[PDB]
Amino acid sequence: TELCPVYAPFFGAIGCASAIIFTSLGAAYGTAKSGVGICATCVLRPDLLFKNIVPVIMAGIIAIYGLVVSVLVCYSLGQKQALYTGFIQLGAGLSVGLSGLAAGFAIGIVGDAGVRGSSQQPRLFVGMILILIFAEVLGLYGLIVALLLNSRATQDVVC
Amino acid sequence: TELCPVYAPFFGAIGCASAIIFTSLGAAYGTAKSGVGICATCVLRPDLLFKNIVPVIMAGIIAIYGLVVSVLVCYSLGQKQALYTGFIQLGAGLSVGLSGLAAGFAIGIVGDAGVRGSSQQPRLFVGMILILIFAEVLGLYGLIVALLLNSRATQDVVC
Amino acid sequence: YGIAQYREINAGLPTIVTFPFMFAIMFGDMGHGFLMTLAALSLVLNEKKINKMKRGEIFDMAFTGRYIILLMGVFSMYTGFLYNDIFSKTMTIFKSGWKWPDHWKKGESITATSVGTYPIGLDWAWHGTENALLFSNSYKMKLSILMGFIHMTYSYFFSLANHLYFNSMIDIIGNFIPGLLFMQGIFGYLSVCIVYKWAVDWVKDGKPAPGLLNMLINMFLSPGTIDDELYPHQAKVQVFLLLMALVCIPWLLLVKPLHFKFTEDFGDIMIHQVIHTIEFCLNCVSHTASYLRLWALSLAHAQLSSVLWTMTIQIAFGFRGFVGVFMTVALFAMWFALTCAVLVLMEGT
Amino acid sequence: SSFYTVVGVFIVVSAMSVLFWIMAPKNNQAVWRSTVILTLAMMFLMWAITFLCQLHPLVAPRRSDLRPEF
Amino acid sequence: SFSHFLYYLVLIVVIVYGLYKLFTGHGSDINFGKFLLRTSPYMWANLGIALCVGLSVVGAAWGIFITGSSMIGAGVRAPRITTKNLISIIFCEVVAIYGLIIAIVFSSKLTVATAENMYSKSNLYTGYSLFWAGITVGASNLICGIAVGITGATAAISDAADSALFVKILVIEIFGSILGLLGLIVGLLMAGKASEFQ
Amino acid sequence: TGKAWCCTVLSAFGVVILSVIAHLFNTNHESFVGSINDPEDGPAVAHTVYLAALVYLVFFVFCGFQVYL
Amino acid sequence: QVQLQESGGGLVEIGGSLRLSCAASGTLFTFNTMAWYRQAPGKQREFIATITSGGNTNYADSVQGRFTISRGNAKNTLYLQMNSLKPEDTAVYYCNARTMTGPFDYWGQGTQVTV
Amino acid sequence: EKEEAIFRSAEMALVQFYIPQEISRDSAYTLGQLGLVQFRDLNSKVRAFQRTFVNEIRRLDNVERQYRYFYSLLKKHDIKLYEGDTDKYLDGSGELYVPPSGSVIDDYVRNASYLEERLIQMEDATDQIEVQKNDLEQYRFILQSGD
Repeated sequence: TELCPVYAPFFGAIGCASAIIFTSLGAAYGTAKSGVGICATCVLRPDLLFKNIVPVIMAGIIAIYGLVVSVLVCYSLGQKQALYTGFIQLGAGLSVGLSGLAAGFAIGIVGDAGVRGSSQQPRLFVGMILILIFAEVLGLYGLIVALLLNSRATQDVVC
Repeated sequence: TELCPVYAPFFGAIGCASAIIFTSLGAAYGTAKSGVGICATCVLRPDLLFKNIVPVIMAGIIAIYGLVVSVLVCYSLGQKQALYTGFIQLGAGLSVGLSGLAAGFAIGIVGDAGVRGSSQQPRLFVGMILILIFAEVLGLYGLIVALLLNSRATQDVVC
Repeated sequence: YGIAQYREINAGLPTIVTFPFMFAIMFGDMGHGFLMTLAALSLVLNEKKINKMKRGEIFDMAFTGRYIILLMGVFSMYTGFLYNDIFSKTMTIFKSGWKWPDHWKKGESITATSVGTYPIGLDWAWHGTENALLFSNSYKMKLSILMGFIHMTYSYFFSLANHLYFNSMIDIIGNFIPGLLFMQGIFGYLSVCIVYKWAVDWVKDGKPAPGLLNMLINMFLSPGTIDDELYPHQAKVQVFLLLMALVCIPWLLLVKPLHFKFTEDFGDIMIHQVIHTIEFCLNCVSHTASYLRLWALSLAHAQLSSVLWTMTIQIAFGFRGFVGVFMTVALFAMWFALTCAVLVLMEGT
Repeated sequence: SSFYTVVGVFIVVSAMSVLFWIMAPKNNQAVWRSTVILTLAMMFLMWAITFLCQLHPLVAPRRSDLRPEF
Repeated sequence: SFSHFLYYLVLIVVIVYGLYKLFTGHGSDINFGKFLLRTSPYMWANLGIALCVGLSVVGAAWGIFITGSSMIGAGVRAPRITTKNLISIIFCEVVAIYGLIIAIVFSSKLTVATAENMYSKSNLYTGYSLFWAGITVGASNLICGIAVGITGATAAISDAADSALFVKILVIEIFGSILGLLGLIVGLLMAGKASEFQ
Repeated sequence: TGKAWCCTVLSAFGVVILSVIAHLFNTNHESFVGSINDPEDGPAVAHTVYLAALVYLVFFVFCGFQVYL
Repeated sequence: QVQLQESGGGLVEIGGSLRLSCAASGTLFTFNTMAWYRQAPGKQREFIATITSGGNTNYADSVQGRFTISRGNAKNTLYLQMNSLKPEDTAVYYCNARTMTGPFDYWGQGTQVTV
Repeated sequence: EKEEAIFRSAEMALVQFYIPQEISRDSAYTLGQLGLVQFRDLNSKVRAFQRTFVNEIRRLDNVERQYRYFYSLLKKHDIKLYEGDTDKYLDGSGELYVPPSGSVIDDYVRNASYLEERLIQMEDATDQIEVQKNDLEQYRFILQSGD
């Protein structure tokens, strides 16, 4: 019947919102798990405190991926738009959100262990950083798919 | 189909209420966990209570983010409005609301552990503040998305 | 990573250039490249002084890396120039190869026509272009695969340099030769195809531009069949190369164990070879795929840069008077802080 | 310009390299002979790929926001 | 538990509603076919692409923290572990690459159809095809990440005891990682014949 | 002492970057005033940006002295 | 906000050929339908031609085979060309762009032609 | 002439040493000053406490115990030891220098033993006073409390 029904913006609005919501939950969990690890170990080894905050900033990075996708998606919203544009930016929201959520959980769990181990086997720090970064990109792979879908959102659309 | 059906304000009211509800649950949990930690440790060390109280203040700020978005949405409610405005300010409500909930959990846990540990390692206090700032901005990201969406709720809308 | 075997090829020398260059190809931006270069220069020029004093745990790691940071800095400039990007703005050095229409109205959509080819790097006509991503992603993904294939090919030939030096001919005939044919027969062919497709003017010559994903997949899942022709006799070559890849499998699997059998320790040689065979074959596709990371990291780095400017500098130009001055002065400090803290330290790491 | 550009550059940069191979200094010889030769090779390829990508583009740039005065 | 009570409540109401419609002679009202035949195919396609990378990333992340936490714990008295056992993380991370790759391929199919052909035979086929093709790749990658991760943690614990054991256990991770390829191969097959939205 | 260095170098970049941007606006360079969405007046923007450069120049010489002494 | 502009108008010699050009800006999607209308003094608006996004064309009988309507290369650009003109063709001419459903129906300011 | 051992490893040679027992200790100091040779373990089969120089090892090991004890006494107080003189024997250059004579090593052993005997009694006698000082201070605080 029609390509541009009145409810089409709903998928855009929820896609835009879910991008930051799920990513924020992931970053919060990553900060919480590693934060207790830092507080736990620094009681006896305060000198390495600032070396051990890395899991926290890496968790912080994930939240920024959620923000930029949400901003890039938001600028596409409009009253009259096709279902095509509606769903394609829902896909962008889900893919980054569900990716950042997983990356946040992993950084929290492995950062917790790494911070404790690093306090008494100093060679172990480089091992931690190598593992954490391979967890970080799992958020980035979500961002890339979101960017690809969003690049197509308004191309050649008739309405 | 009409652009401005009679149920359109519903998603506005849900968005308006949701902004403050979820944000209050986040701030409540952050206050509770921090409060137990403060009361548990300051029995032996009363001299530092007014230094250790910061996590409660930090959690308290999150409620303010929900308030301003809720008020800004509230003054855009009307009897006759486009369904597009309803979805947009529903998204504004959820994004800040559930980001505040996420930030609330983060502040509560690291706030408790940091206060618990700081009482017997004075160098750790600066570490607690540094981590709490990363937790704090997770709420701020939600606010920025909410204000962007809200600004887009009523421009270039026909009814 | 490990201590090298006595007088095998030292991995150090190839690492000197390829490590910072494989970093630069991701971290491509003249702006962030300069800031990193300047940081290393301040560190290396003082090395006489810094070497003598006591150093912190993290600072000692940085000082130990001063030359490798410097080298990866200057490469970041060069590849940033080819990407034609400085702080997320393009540089209009040479005349563009694209020409826009001669008239249009305020807000009217337009399409360009080609005039030539840019001499160095991406043509600046692509900036702000509403279909830019479809060109950048086409370009960078193919660049990623080509760099990965060449890097693996070059590295693999050091295996030959070891076998010859230790006078081990069975390793040549059993391992190196079958591995070479299997690796180049598939992914060398793919590399030749994508670099060949750029040389043909499909629009002028009136033939449809073929799909590279399709022909790669169909070469295995529907051999001997073609959707769109890339060159003469394509079907004959594809089936031959498929058969060449297949025969190398049992050749790689058997010959070395059998040679030892002709001179129950032979059981261990058999087990080792099959483990080596299965690992090598699946690693061949897995490793080649992994090089897409070079494109992914670059695209993410570009977008963060663009958004940061759009959110924290482009605002300032909307204001006037002494409030405008104050807004400008404040926003720059925010922009520079985020640029240095995130887009250099974190992204660079 | 056409494909004969890249093979033209390939010849000169290759010729430049083999000249340095034999002319290289004797102190730290292996380091010089490796890094100079291999940096030219790897540095050349990115230009060649980036130039070659733009000989016969299949899609032209489009935009909607451009002041007619430009 | 309360959640089980919800499940049985939902089961009962569905049964009652079905029986009710059946006896009153309106059994054809609950027409699953017409729902499946009338919803927009863009929903199926985009939902498939999203869940494909989404579930693949969940699998890789779950695999990594299974392996990483044990590897770090084992490394405390045997730091030699940290540099050689990295390969187990590699086998987990590549599972995300396959998810990304399929997203590249499928994204090319998302052209925009004209209204006259929106619900035609070909467009519907592509919609269902991309949806299920996405799910198998995503679900297979999710399962693969767990299995490789559990084996990777086991390898690190064993390597710390005797270096000779790692090479023997490593074989099991290879068998585990093959499930990634098979998921990818079936994904490409069932999607390969679909045409872009006309 | 270290306290002065960061304010020095941040200002030093401020002087050069702001002034270069100001020049491009004053020149009506296409990459800065070409879009329909760009500001409408080159030299008007150039003036205020140019003043912002002067502000950072004051901070540069101020801190340059404090780190020199 | 969306807006449109005509161009190419003005007076012309009897029997001469002429072209009118039109564009629309400020919307992300391609318009389903675009059309031309005319109005002589003392009369209501008269239909002339319309063209779909798929390139289908329809014309008024009075200008059948005399006028031709086509879309440009870029989105939301439109052209009209008349191979000969006569006094009964003199009028102001308007562009129109439409959406398949709803109130989104835009009209241009118009331009004059005379013999 | 020396080979450029960066493309492949340097070529290594295995060399046997026969040293008379008289010159043994003096010679081994030179090889340490050379900083150039990596030794093999010729008798890994014999148990640790059965190797021939175990008694010598024990002797210096007991001195190091005492030096750790003295360093603890310093660190217990604010006292700080004299830093530096890192280069007095070697610039790391491998120049030949003469080792301490056996009588000097004997003196270190004798001196270290003598110092432990003194400081043990001195430290223990000290903290007995500190306890009494601490005890009386607490007692006084009660009497100074208000009615």
